[PDB]
Amino acid sequence: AYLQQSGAELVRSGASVKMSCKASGYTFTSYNMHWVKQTPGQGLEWIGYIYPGNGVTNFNQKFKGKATLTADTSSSTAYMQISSLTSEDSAVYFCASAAYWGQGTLVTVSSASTKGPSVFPLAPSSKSTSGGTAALGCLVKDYFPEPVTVSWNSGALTSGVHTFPAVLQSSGLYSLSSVVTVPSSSLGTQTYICNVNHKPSNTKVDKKVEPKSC
Amino acid sequence: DVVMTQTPLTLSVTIGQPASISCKSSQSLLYSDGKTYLNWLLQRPGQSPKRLISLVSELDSGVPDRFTGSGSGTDFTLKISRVEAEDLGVYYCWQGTHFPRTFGGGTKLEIKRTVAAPSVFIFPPSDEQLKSGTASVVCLLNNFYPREAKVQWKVDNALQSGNSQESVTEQDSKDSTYSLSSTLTLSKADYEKHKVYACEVTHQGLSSPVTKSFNRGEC
Amino acid sequence: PPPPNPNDPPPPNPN
Repeated sequence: AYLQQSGAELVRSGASVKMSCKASGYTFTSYNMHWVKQTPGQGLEWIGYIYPGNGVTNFNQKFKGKATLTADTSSSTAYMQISSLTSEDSAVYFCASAAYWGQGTLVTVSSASTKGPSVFPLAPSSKSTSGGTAALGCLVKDYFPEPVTVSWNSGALTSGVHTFPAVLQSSGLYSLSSVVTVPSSSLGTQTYICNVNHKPSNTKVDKKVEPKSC
Repeated sequence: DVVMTQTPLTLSVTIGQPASISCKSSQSLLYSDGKTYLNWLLQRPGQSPKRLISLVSELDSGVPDRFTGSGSGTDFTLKISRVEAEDLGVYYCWQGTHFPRTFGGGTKLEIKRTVAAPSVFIFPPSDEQLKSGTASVVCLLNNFYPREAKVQWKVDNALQSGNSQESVTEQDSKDSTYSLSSTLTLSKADYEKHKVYACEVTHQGLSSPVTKSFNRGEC
Repeated sequence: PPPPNPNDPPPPNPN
């Protein structure tokens, strides 16, 4: 009951991009595999589909000349390639089939080189306590392009986490914070490590967040 | 192309309230095999879409029975009998009968709830970042409603302008609140010229404005 | 579990 898409990509204008969608928990060859472009303002635009049962494809006439759709039945994996990329091709791309949607693949068409983030702790202290709880987090600064993923204690910690939408800095680099509230009593015994992955620069960083003495 | 028109563009509802979404196609969606391929999706904030209904009225596995789909021909409706907190996000219809496949424009469902004051926290910059020549100071406002909030930075009691950036989360799917971060960014030299760094927060849930501050030496 | 309904009809075999 699940569609898993490949990671985000930075691609140059005029080049191509290829992304994958691996299917499980349903008969892959029994349903049209759709590809959908999501515009920045919540719009959904159909690109086309492939029926993995016989390979037949049907396309939106707007994407006919640049989208190539394929399917591997042995691995239950669908693929989309988009050639001659322009600025308007920067979007999140979804696969959809049967009752399922993928998590989306973020494509950024830019000539700028990639930059992995710097990670700094947001140390809990008496200045980040409220009603017996304490706030803490990690500042993720100066990266390009989007996105970074943040997890906490390798995904074991999710409750109370707010990973904020990134902001755009005037340098053109991105920045975000991820924070969590926890018991203030637990700061001496519990360990809080934020895990920051940035696929286009192949950057993985773990930063243990220690309390401050104030 | 077959156009899908959704209305309303936005639904603002309280917990327990009925909700209704209209989807009209510019041509019939009845296919030659006798079925009508009309689907309904919900994309919760910061999530991938999820199919709720297909073939006009048939609910997917796991979808609560407070959702119902109806209609025929060109006019279709999705109804929520009693809205729950987790029903927020954007609803889309889309048709599988004609080429190209086409989607509605989306209906944002948002939750109205009681006012809730923010919890306020402040973070001094780390020594690691100060070693690199930059000082970011973060003010966190946690789990408040409504969304509107006034955050002002004061440095030695002088009001700041032009050196901070705010970011707001999506509405929470359980308690329907928002959180906000305000980040004051200065160079190492500018940071070391002042002592009291303060973020001052105004919000309908606070009987008077709330200040959170630290001294550059203490932390 | 029952197989989910399709979003749209699959295309016929080409030949």
